[PDB]
Amino acid sequence: MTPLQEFWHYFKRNKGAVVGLVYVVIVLFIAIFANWIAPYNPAEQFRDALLAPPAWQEGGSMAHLLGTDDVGRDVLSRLMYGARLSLLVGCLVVVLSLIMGVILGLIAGYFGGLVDNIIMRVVDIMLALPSLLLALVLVAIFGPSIGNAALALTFVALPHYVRLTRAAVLVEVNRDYVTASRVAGAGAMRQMFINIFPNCLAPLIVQASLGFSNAILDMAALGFLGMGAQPPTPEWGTMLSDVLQFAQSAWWVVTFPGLAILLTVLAFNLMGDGLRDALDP
Amino acid sequence: MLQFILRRLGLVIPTFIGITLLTFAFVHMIMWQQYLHYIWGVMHGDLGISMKSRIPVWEEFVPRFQATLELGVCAMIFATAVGIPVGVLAAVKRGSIFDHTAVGLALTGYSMPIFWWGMMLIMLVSVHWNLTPVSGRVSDMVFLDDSNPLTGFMLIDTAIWGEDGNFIDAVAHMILPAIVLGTIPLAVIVRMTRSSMLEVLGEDYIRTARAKGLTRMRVIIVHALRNAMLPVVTVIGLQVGTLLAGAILTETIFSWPGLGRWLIDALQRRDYPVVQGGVLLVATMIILVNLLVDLLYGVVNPRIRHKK
Amino acid sequence: ALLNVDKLSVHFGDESAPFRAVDRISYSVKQGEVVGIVGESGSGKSVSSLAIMGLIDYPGRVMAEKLEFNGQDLQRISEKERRNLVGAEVAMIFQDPMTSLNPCYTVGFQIMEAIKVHQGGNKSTRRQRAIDLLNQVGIPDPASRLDVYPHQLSGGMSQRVMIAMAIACRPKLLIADQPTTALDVTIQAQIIELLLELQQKENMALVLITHDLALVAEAAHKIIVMYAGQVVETGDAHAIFHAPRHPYTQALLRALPEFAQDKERLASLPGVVPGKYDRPNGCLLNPRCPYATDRCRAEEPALNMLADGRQSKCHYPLDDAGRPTL
Amino acid sequence: QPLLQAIDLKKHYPVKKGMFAPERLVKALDGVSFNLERGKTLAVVGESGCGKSTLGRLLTMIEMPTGGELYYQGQDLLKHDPQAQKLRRQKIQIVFQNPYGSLNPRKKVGQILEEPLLINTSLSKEQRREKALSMMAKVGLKTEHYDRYPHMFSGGQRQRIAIARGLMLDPDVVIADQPVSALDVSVRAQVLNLMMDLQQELGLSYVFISHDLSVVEHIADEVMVMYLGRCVEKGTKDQIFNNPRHPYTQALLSATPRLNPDDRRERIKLSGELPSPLNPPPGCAFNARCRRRFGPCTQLQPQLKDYGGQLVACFAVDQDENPQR
Ligand SMILES: Nc1ncnc2c1ncn2[C@@H]1O[C@H](COP(=O)(O)OP(=O)(O)NP(=O)(O)O)[C@@H](O)[C@H]1O
Ligand code: SF4
Ligand code: SF4
Repeated sequence: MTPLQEFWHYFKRNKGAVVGLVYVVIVLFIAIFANWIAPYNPAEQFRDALLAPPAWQEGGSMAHLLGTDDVGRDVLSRLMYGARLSLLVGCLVVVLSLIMGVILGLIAGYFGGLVDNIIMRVVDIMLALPSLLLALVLVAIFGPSIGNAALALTFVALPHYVRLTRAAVLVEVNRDYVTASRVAGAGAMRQMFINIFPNCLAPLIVQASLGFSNAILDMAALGFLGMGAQPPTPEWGTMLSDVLQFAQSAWWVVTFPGLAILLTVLAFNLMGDGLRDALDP
Repeated sequence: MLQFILRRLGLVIPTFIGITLLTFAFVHMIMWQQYLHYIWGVMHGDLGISMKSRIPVWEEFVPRFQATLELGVCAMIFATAVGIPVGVLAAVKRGSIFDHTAVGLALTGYSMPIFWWGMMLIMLVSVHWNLTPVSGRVSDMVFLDDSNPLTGFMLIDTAIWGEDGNFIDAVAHMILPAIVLGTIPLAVIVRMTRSSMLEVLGEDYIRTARAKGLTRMRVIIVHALRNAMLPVVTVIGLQVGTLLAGAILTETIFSWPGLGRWLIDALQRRDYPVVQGGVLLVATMIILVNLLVDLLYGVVNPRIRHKK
Repeated sequence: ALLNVDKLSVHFGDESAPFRAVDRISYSVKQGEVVGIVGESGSGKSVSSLAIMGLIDYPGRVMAEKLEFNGQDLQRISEKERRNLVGAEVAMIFQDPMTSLNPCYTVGFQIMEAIKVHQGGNKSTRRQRAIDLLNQVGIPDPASRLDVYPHQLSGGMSQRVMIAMAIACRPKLLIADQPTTALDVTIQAQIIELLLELQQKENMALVLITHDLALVAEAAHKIIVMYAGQVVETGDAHAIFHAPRHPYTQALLRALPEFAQDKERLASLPGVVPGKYDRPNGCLLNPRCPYATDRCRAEEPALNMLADGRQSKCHYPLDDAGRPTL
Repeated sequence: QPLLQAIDLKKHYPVKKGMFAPERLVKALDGVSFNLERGKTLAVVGESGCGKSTLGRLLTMIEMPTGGELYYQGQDLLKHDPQAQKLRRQKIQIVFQNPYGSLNPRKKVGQILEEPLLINTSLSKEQRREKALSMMAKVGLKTEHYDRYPHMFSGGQRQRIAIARGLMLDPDVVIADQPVSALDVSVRAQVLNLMMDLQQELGLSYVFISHDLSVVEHIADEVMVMYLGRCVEKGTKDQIFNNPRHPYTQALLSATPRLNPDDRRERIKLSGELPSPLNPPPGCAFNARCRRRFGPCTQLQPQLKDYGGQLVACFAVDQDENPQR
C-alpha cells in the first residue's frame, strides 16, 4: 500500500497507541482553548473558600470541581493552563534538539574523520554529567525562568539526538545505494539530505515522541525544585513544589498535578512504541 | 582483552581532561599554569570551602557519598532482582496476560514523575496506612557509640554495633527510598530484557538448541539468557550513571542525607563552591562506573574477549 | 520404511484463509537411502523437515494422516518422548554456519552438551567422544579445537562442527537444509563428500534439500521435486534429469546452462510462484504451463504412478520425447 | 587499442594487529592486467578472498588503486582531472551483488533512474522521464512501475532496475559483481537472457565476476582465474574449460557439480581451506594445496607466460613445456 496508509494500518493494530493518540489530541484541544473552557483565571485567589475539597467530597463545593489550593486558587483551571506551558516547552525542546542534532549527526556520520572525532568527543563530554544535573547547573547560573529552562533542556537533549542520528547514518553509509550514487556523481549535500536522511528518518520519528516524554518530565522536575518556573506560574511541576505538607490536609493538591504529568508522559510513550511497531517488518 | 580495554582508556582520558578544563573554566569565571595549579588542588584534595558551612567540600562529600551509595545499591538490587525474571518470563510467555501486564507496568514506571511517586507512597504507606517511617536515614532512637570503628554505612553499622531493633529501623527507613528510586531502573530493565530476549529467541542458534533435543529450561536459561544479558549489562551501566537524577528528586522529599540534597541546596542558595567541586566529583565517578561496566562487557562477551 | 510422510500439510495464518506452505504431500525415506528435495523459493522444501523436528512455532499448524518415524507417530508422542528422537534418531543441519552455533559457548561445550542429553557420561568420556567425533569430520588438531569459540571458525569448519554435533548420538536420519549455500565450491565438494562417507559408514539415511539440481544429481538416489508447496515429480536421480515426467521438471532443467549450446538463449516459464492470494484453481502450474488444457483448470492432477515406478503430478505426463501424453 | 586496459593494478590495504603492532599490508590485489574489447565478456572467477571484488571496485573507481594504469582508449582514468572524471562516470558502470541493498528503499523507481541524469546531464524533467520510461521498456518493466517503491518488486525485477540504472548514461563497460547469485533458476535465466540481448543491441562489454563456473561457461569469451589476489591463468573460454593447465583451475572445474553423466571429470581432492590474505604463505600461494608441488614452489613467485595462446603461472607447466629445466 502507499507508505502513509500502510503506516496507519499497522499503527491501528496497537490499540494502546490509539488510546495515547486520543489522549494527546484531547489535551492539545484543552491547551489551545483553555481561555474559553477553564472555569476561573489561574491567578484568582478566592477567600470565602481556601483549601476546600473536590465537588464530590463532603464539605466540598460543586463550584470548584477539583477543589482549591492553600491560597484559594482552583486546581482544575490551573491544570489546564499547566497543559499550555508543558506542551509548548515540549515543542521547543523536541523541535530545536531535532533540528540541531540531526544536522550534527549527518555532518558527523557522512564526512567522518576529524569532524566526527570533534563532534563525538564534545557529545561524550556533554553526557559525562547526568541530564537533570547539567540543566540545573545552567539554570542556576543564568536564572530560574521558563525560557532559561527550555533553552537548558534543548542544550541537554541535543547529545542524545546527535548520537542516535550518527548510529543510523553509519548503518546507511556502508550500504550499496550510497556507493551507487557516489559513483553516479552525487555531492555531499545530496548524499546527506536527499539520499541518507529519508532512510534514517524512521528512528528519529520514534525518538521525537520519546523526546516529548523526557522534555515534560525534566521540565516538571525543574519546576518542582523551584528552578523551572516561578511560584505564581500555573505549571504542573511548580504546583508540587511545596505540597508534601498537605499529605493529611488536602490529598487533591498532591494528586492531580502529578497524575496529569503521568497521563501525559504515558500517552507519549504509548505513541512511541506505536510508532516503533509501525516502522519495522 | 588488552587491545579492547586500552581503547576504552583511550576514549576516557580525552573525556576526563575535558571535565577538568570545563570545571576550570567554571572555577575561574564563577598563566595557563593556573590549570596545573588547579588540578594540583584537585589531586591534593583542596576542593573549595562551602560558603554556608565553612567546611571543605571534600569533608562534606564523603559522608554523603556513603549515604547515597546505600540507596543506590538498594535501588539496583531491587531493580535487577525483580526486573530480569519479569523480563525473561514475559518474553517466554509472549502475548499472555502476564506479558501485557508487564509491558503496561513498565510503560507506567518509565513514564512516572519520581518525586510525585514518592509523595504518593509517603501519603499512602506512612500517613494513611501506618506501615513505614516518613523520613530520614535512621530514627532518633539510634545512637551508635563513636568509639567503635564505624563504616558510615548505616545498614552495616547498625547490624554490627546497634542495640535491639536498630537494624530493623535502618531497613524500615530504606525500603520507600529504594522502591521509589528503583522504579525507573526496574522499568528500563523489564523493557530491555524483553526486547533482547525476543530478538535472541528468533536466532538460528536457538533453532539449533531445539534441534539438539534440549529442555525448554536449558534453551531459555543457558542458550537464550546469556546472549540476551549482553545488552542488559549495557543498559544497567546507563542506569547506574543516570541514577543521580533520581537521587536529587527522591532525597529531597525523603529528607535523606545525600549528594542530591547537598547539590540542589547549594544550587538554590548559590553556594557555587559545592556545585563547582561536586560536578567534578560526580562526573569523575560517572566515568569510573562507565569504565568498569565496559570492562565487565569485555569479559562477558567472547567476541570482545578473545579477538585479541 | 524408516520415515513415512502421508498427506502432510502445514498452514500459517487464520483458518478461514490459510497460507498453504505445504499442501497434502506424501513421501517416504528408507534406511541408508539418499533423498534429494529440489525446488525454487516458495516451494516449501524446509517446512516438511521442520514439521518432523517439531520446529513449526505458534502461528503455524501441522496436520497429517501419518507422520511415522521408526514406527513412532510424531503427531501423537509427548514432548518428553519427542526429545528422545530429535537429536538422537533424527538430526538436522541448517543453511548459515556462521549463525547456527551459539556465540557465547565453546565448540566443545556445544558438542559435549549433545552427548550429555542423550547418552549421559562423565566429563572424561564426553571429551574423548568429542575428540573422536571431530576426528571423524576431519578437523585438524581436534584437541585444540574444543576451546575455540564459533567466531574463530571459518564457514567450512563451522559446517564440520554442525555435522559433528548432529552425528554425535548415531542418528538413523540426517537432514540437511542447503548446507553449502554462501560457501566456496571446493568446500561444498568436501562437505557433500563427508556426508556421503558418513551415510556409508554409519548406514544412516540422508535427506538433502537444495535449489541446486547438479549437487543433488551427483549425491542422491531418489529425487522429490516441489512446486508451490506440493510434490510434482518423484523418481530415480539418473532418470528424472534425462527423461523428466513433469512440465515443471522439464522447464527447471531447460533453464539451466548445462543444456545451452553456447550462447543460445535459455528457456524459462512466464509468471511467478502462487503465494497466499494468487492460488489458481486446478493445477498449480496452470498460469505458467506450456501444455495447459481445460481439464487442468477444472480438476487438480493426481500424483500418478507410472509404469517405470516414477510419479508425476500431471494429467498428461511427458513421454521420453518431451511431449505430453495426450 | 582495446576498450579498457588494466596494467599492473595493485590494492594493498594497510592494517593493525592492535595498537602496538607495526602496520602490515593485506595485498588484496596484486599484478592483474587485461585487455577488454567492445562487444565481449571477460569473466573473473575464483573462490572467496581471491581479490575478484576489489577488482571491479578499482575499475569503477569506488576505491582508488595503489599502483598500475587504467586506460579507456588511451586516456588514463586514474588522473584526478575533472575532464577525465566526466568520461569515466559515463562510460564505466556497475551492477552490485545484492538486489535488496543496491536500490534506495525510500525512492520511486523513476527517481532511481532519473538520479544519474540529474547529476550528469543538461536534460529537462520532460526529457529525463522519456529516457527512464524507454529504459524500463528495454529491461522488460512496465510504465505503471514508474511510481512504485523497490520493496514492491521481486528480487529478479530489482536486478532489472539496477541494470537499467547502470545503462542510463549509455555506457560501454558494465562491471557485474556476482549479479545472478542470489536468484532462483527460472529468474536467473531471464536476467542472463536480458544481459546478452543488451550486449547484442548496445554493444556493451562486461567484466563479469562469478563463483558459478556454469554461468561463465555460458556467457563468457575470455576467463581470468584468480588466487590470493593474483591471476593464475587467463585464456579464451574454449581453452579454459577444455585444457585447463593450472592445478587450481583443474580443481575448480572438478569441484563444480554437473548434471550429465557423460560430462563428469576426474575428481581432484583439495585439502585444507583458503589462505588468509593477512598471513600469506611464501612462494606460490597454492603450494599448501597443490598435487604438482615442486622445488621452486616454496621459494619463488610464478609469473604468467604464454603457452599455446593460454597464459598460465605455474613452475610445473614451465617444466612440462621446457624439459631442459
Ligand atoms: N577495506 C579493506 N581493508 C582491509 N582488507 C580488506 C578490505 N576490503 C577487503 N579486504 C580483504 O581483502 C581480501 C579479499 O578482498 P575481497 O573483495 O573481500 O575478496 P573477493 O574474493 O574479491 N570477494 P569475497 O568473495 O566476498 O571474499 C579479504 O581478506 C578481505 O578481508
Ligand atoms: S496438469 Fe496440466 S497445467 Fe499442470 S503441468 Fe500438466 S499440463 Fe500443465
Ligand atoms: S607453481 Fe607449483 S605450487 Fe603453484 S600451482 Fe604450479 S605446481 Fe602448484
